[PDB]
Amino acid sequence: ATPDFPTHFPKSSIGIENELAGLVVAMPANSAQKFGYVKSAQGDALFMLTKDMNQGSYQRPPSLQDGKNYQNWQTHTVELVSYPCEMDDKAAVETRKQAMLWLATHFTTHIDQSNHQPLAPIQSEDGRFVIEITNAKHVIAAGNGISAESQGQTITMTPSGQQATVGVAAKGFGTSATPELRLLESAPWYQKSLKSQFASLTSAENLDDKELAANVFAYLTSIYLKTAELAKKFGIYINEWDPMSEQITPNANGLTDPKVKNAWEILPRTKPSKIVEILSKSDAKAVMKHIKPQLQSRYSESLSKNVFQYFQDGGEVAGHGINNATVGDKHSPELAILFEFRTVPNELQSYLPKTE
Ligand SMILES: Nc1ncnc2c1ncn2[C@@H]1O[C@H](COP(=O)(O)OP(=O)(O)NP(=O)(O)O)[C@@H](O)[C@H]1O
Ligand SMILES: [Mg+2]
Ligand SMILES: [Mg+2]
Repeated sequence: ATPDFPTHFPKSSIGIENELAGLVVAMPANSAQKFGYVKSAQGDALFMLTKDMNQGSYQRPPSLQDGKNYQNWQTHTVELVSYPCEMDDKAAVETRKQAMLWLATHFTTHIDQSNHQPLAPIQSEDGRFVIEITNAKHVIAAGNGISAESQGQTITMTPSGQQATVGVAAKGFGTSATPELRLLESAPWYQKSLKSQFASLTSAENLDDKELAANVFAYLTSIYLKTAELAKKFGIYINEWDPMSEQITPNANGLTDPKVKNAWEILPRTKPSKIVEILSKSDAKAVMKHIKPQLQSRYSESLSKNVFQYFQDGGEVAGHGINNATVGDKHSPELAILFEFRTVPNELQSYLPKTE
């Protein structure tokens, strides 16, 4: 079994995703995404081996007929998904990049001498890295996995196949305290002006934590307003809101549609309703009550009510979120909120392995 990601980090955390070029993985239909992982010889889990983009049904080449059953098997691209580490942990970041580059060289040899065969759980020649296979019911094949033989491909990685995910303490968003927080706050959807706006609205209110309430208000309002902008731009059905009722032609297959995810640029990966927990019951009520007019002064009543209710009932920005991640003290953990960089910016390029 592939170990689950660790959920707790002392400070800000980072994970990476790297889709490989030059090969496919073929597996039975409806298989689990994870088929293995690479760890250090010391035992530290570095990254998972996963199936990513469905490339069609797998057809075992006739010249490689082995009496085995490959019925209903599907071909997918391979994506290497790191186990998160601390953003300032240089050795952990570097070991992940080196282990990914080593595995690409190991894949290059595998498609040359063992094409259309599963990856074997081996140790690297230098003893640094160990492959563990959690699903033996798979094969690795060069190119698109149609031909028995490769085109002598070198297994590679590129910025177009790369993402980075940053986790920070939820209470930090809007404080601009660290370079990571400042990079996240530069997200085009984030409206820092909403912080001072909340303060003006709540002068007569005796709030338990005014600065924290203002930060949460700005973060949530920015997400709710951006969701409404995207639902209108792409014609997305949100709860009971019908884009066709506002003469908008549906133009995406929901919130999880890759082009909708790309429009966020810095994609929230945590369920928005979780942040309410960092506030007192009273402060959370004051924040929530003030969001509704922000939507209603910009969007129709129906779109405003549907976006508000969707996120209130625990709606996700773009499918299954990372909602159990924590930061700070291990004994008294605080909520961490995660963000996916759809395109890795210059500031995070050093966290990604480069073939060249
Ligand atoms: N606590 C954390 N802090 C920072 N990054 C994290 C943390 N937990 C997970 N990540 C990273 O966030 C990403 C998680 O993506 P994941 O949750 O596996 O979704 P997925 O199902 O693989 N995506 P998909 O391709 O749509 O199926 C990886 O880059 C992880 O390394
Ligand atoms: Mg992934
Ligand atoms: Mg991604």
